[PDB]
Amino acid sequence: GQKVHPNGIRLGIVKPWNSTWFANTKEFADNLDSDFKVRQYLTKELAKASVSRIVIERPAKSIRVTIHTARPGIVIGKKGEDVEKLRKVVADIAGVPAQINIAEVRKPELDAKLVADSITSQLERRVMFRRAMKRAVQNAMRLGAKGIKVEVSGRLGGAEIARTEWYREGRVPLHTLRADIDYNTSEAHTTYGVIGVKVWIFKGEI
Amino acid sequence: QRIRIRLKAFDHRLIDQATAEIVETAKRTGAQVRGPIPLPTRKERFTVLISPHVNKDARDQYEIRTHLRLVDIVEPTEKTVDALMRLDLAAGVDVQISL
Amino acid sequence: NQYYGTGRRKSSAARVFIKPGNGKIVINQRSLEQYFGRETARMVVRQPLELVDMVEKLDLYITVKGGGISGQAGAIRHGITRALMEYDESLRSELRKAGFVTRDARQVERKKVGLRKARRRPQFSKR
Amino acid sequence: RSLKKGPFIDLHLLKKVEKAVESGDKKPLRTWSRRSTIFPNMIGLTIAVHNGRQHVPVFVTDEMVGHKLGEFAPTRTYRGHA
Amino acid sequence: AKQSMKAREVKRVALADKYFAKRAELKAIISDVNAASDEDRWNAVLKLQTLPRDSSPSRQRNRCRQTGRPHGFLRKFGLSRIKVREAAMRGEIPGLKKASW
Amino acid sequence: PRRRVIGQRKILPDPKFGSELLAKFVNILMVDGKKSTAESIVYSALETLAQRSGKSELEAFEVALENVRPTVEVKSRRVGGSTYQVPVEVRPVRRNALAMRWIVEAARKRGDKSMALRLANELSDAAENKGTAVKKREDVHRMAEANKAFA
RNA sequence: CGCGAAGAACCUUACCUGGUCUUGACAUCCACGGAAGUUUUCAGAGAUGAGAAUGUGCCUUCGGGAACCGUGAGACAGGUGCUGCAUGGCUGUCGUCAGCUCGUGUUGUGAAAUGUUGGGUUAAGUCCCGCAACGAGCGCAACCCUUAUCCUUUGUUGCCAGCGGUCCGGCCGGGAACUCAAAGGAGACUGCCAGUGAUAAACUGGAGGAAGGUGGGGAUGACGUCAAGUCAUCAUGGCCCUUACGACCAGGGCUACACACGUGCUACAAUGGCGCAUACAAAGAGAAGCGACCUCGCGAGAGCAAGCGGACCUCAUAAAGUGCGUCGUAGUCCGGAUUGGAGUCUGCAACUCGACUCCAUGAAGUCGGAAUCGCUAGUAAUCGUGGAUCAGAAUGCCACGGUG
Ligand SMILES: [K+]
Ligand SMILES: [K+]
Ligand SMILES: [K+]
Ligand SMILES: [K+]
Ligand SMILES: [K+]
Ligand SMILES: [K+]
Ligand SMILES: [K+]
Ligand SMILES: [K+]
Ligand SMILES: [K+]
Ligand SMILES: [Mg+2]
Ligand SMILES: [Mg+2]
Ligand SMILES: [Mg+2]
Ligand SMILES: [Mg+2]
Ligand SMILES: [Mg+2]
Ligand SMILES: [Mg+2]
Ligand SMILES: [Mg+2]
Ligand SMILES: [Mg+2]
Ligand SMILES: [Mg+2]
Ligand SMILES: [Mg+2]
Ligand SMILES: [Mg+2]
Ligand SMILES: [Mg+2]
Ligand SMILES: [Mg+2]
Ligand SMILES: [Mg+2]
Ligand SMILES: [Mg+2]
Ligand SMILES: [Mg+2]
Ligand SMILES: [Mg+2]
Ligand SMILES: [Mg+2]
Repeated sequence: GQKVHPNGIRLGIVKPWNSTWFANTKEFADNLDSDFKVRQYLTKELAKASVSRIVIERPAKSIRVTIHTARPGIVIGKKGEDVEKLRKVVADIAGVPAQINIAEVRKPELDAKLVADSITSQLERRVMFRRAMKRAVQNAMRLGAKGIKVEVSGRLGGAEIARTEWYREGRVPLHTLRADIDYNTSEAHTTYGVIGVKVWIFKGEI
Repeated sequence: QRIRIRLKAFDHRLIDQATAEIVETAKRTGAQVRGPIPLPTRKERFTVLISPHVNKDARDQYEIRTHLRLVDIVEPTEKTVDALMRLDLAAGVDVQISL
Repeated sequence: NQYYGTGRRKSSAARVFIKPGNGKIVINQRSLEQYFGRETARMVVRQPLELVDMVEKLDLYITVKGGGISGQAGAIRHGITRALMEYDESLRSELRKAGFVTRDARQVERKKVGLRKARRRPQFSKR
Repeated sequence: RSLKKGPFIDLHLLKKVEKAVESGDKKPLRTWSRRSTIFPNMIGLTIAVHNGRQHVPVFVTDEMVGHKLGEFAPTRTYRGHA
Repeated sequence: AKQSMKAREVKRVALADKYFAKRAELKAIISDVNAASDEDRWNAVLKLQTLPRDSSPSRQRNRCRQTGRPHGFLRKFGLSRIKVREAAMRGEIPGLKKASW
Repeated sequence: PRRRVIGQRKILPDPKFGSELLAKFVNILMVDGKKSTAESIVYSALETLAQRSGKSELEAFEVALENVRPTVEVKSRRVGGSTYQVPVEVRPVRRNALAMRWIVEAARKRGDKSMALRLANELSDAAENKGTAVKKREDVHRMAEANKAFA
């Protein structure tokens, strides 16, 4: 069977949105697409800087983007030329001026986006998927996570027939709406095709 | 005169505190504050197909609620207008003022 | 004094004021016979004032909003019930047995995706 | 149908037809404009109107004025089933 | 993909605000009986045709902004149904949560 | 109805008389949720029986009702690929229901102008033990006492 | 099989005929020549080919560097081309069915078993007893949204009970009671009382209560099955095309028609048709938008033009219903298909191929073979209203109330 997106079903209950602007239907679509462009940028130029979340907020006529990252030193750089070389182009893309803030994620092993990125980065380095999956799970569980489960799918190890292989540990009550569920997805582009990775991390209720 | 303030937001807690921030900063300059009144919320609904191809009965239904608050000020001293035009609230609230 | 009652049915809402000692039933500044053309609505509104009997012992000023004929009639019944319960405070026990006190909570069911109505399903056929 | 506030005809067809009635009738006038009203101005000239692959020649009689050109060039081939 | 379709669409958008919503006067105004009842209105009706076949607001297909899909468009977001769903679940459209009433 | 056994649902009396039986009659006559239409038709037919051929105005209905109410029915029970028609006693409420349904369906298939006077004729001849509702009863009986051996 | 398509006249469009282009319609880099835009000129169906006018931003750290245009040569662009039986992502389905497993222990040479079986009970692997098992996980239930009762706060654009006035309209003064609006809080738990039950878990009944035993509805879809569906949303491994399977344009086609099937709408009438009068809704949408009043038109509509980014203005006078009259069982004063004439509006443009109006025409059809579908209560049946898509174009889809 098909599942509901576990972040979408918890929006407004325990999980907040990644954009917190208001707009009438006049400027809603263009706000949305310029947000898409900024997000595509701050995805693809901070590739190896371990960014997990990009929160866009639009006061009256200008933007501020908060970048959650595990490795703040590279997105803050050498005295800070780099958030300048980023906001000078984000104000370029969104047409309004811009401000940039940088938040640190202190345990990068308890975030589904970073764990997914880690596993796909290893899968593109030609590493056995079993080792990636089990190391992710044990590293996440030894740091206080109440549960985790990872799932990889599609031509594992160059097989001709694709397979789905998942590893669970702890407690992941996806049907509980109180549950603090951190979920994310990534894709690894190898020489045999795409391999999909999904990661669920449960940290507690309410 | 009367000054009229309309607040629109996508969630009700942010707009609730924003209306607070307004109505006590209006009493801070010693002004009479009429309201705040909750006007009816406007909820726009959307219904989308969820398969990429040929699956007409499988659908998702979403909605956006817009919450509307109204407050009138009826005894403005000169230090009430500036005292309302200097105020800092987070990005979710859209304010419209009417002279 | 006024003795007041609020009553509600499917989508209607009725407010009822009762005064001692006269025989006017007036609803929306109209007679009962001018408003409800159907004698079943006229019967439903006179129900609570038949066990709680009167000749012309209290007059009642009613207004109503929303719904149709049956909804408004039921709302007025419920409002009369609540008002006279505020009036006497111990006609409650026999009104409970008449079923006049329970707010009828039957609302119209929503239309659901894939269905032609709330429950009516499209015609199925094996092939 | 169309509003009485002006019948429709193209510019190139209009100029081709005026110059053809000044210059005497000619080649079947090749056209693609199946949407143009037939005017009184070209009774007698032969217009070959496009039908998708060919140009069907039509000789405009006075009964045709007020109709469209495409009405006289069928676009679909069909002659029985079996 | 068919990138060329996206190129056609953006060219139509640009060329259409190039001419119309600026020179609608050739039809919105001169067609008026108070503007003309004679050769002027006819000359305008024939002038409306030498403007390119494009430049009408009635030739934009109104495609998606990310994939360029013709069908399942939603004017409120500017995206197809597939993209609005995939982005709404991720939490990027403000205030858009799953409805159940 | 495997598990969840059901109680009953309330029904209002009739404005004009205060009967539940006749309120059942107009629910069975109603079509499409047009209650006003059915009340009009049934009052129009019943007074047309009363002062044209009849008694105190509620009695004139029950006398026609009793002579079409069946006392025995047929219900079928399977063997391994045979079903016996076993005669069974009919319960009071089902007796009234069957009578009312047969009267309404006999009145529906006549050839006169109104529905009120069709109902009128059918009830009048049900009072006289003829028509087609009464013979519906007679032949449901006939078949019940033809299978009298399977009791 | 009213499925992708939430809306094919052009466009969309991927197809056909013809006319055309080859570093290209879309992107980066190189070299040279021109700042970009302007606004007319004749040919051509159009894509495409031929003059006048012009700008000069910007620092020059004065060679030019930044935007936009043209030409040249290449890396390359481009592909809705094939493979869903190479894949990711997403979806249907059994099925909201109550199941599916694991750790340690124990039994068996072993595949495996136990637990998960048994006695009761439940909507439920729900819960309680017993038991070589002891515990845990994903599912069930709860947490979420909405509806049904009450309380507190606030009171306009929403409300009018008590008051004054009135042009008799909450419309003015005014009131904060009531409906309502939307924040917060309370309430239902087998909680209470009897009986049955294995001193059980739970079942029947009663009280109180707006609501009683999951109160109603929704969201929520376990491990897996069908090499199920999609390479034409997107992404992607491999294969293929590279003066064409890429790109531009005009016209046509996707609307054909001997037939067969699926899903709908309108009828065959009197529980009705027509004419006049007159009641009672909910939920929505609106700035290249909704468009009132008044005047013209039989009508679709036209002219003029206020208000409204909206509890204020507009869409927008709900229909079934009720009262009176007529028709009197007919192929009809039922039905409204088909066709002829005259029009409106949207749009460069309604031939192929739009919707609507008026006059005329008035097929079939008199309740439907074998057979087959949906529904357990505000449900079925029926009656209207709104929205998305959308220039225009619903009997479809998604929502809302009335009667019941
Ligand atoms: K057309
Ligand atoms: K797949
Ligand atoms: K074991
Ligand atoms: K491929
Ligand atoms: K065509
Ligand atoms: K249909
Ligand atoms: K059919
Ligand atoms: K006729
Ligand atoms: K439209
Ligand atoms: Mg309904
Ligand atoms: Mg369907
Ligand atoms: Mg269009
Ligand atoms: Mg089992
Ligand atoms: Mg066992
Ligand atoms: Mg359990
Ligand atoms: Mg056990
Ligand atoms: Mg109050
Ligand atoms: Mg559940
Ligand atoms: Mg297959
Ligand atoms: Mg296939
Ligand atoms: Mg294909
Ligand atoms: Mg074409
Ligand atoms: Mg088709
Ligand atoms: Mg007949
Ligand atoms: Mg059921
Ligand atoms: Mg109908
Ligand atoms: Mg509708």
